[PDB]
Amino acid sequence: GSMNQPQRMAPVGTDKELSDLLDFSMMFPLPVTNGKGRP
Amino acid sequence: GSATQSPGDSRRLSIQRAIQSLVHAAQCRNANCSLPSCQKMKRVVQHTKGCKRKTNGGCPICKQLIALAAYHAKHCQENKCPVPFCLNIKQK
Repeated sequence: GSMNQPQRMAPVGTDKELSDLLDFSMMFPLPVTNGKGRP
Repeated sequence: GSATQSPGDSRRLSIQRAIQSLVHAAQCRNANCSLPSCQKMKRVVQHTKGCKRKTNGGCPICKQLIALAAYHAKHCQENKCPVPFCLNIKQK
């Protein structure tokens, strides 16, 4: 187990963009930008 | 002994660090950095400079970046500001 490791950047275009978006989404909190019907 | 700060304060430092990375990478085109934050941030910053798709709607990545820069532009009237979004929000 724990063999596979995530690659540094990708030329795919969109998959690498949502991966970028992920790094940023965890980098900052920001407002939820929703009403949020959750406890 | 908590060192957790007020919820508004703690989220303010972390959100400012995100902006400071956007500011860093906007000025930073050098290869002298090898840290992960700079690599992904320069990727997206040089991208946003060559991305008409962001105003064309079909790019959520730049939607994140303009969200930092918008909140930041409300307080920052800097005309010499590194962030291209920040100007294009408070000028237009």
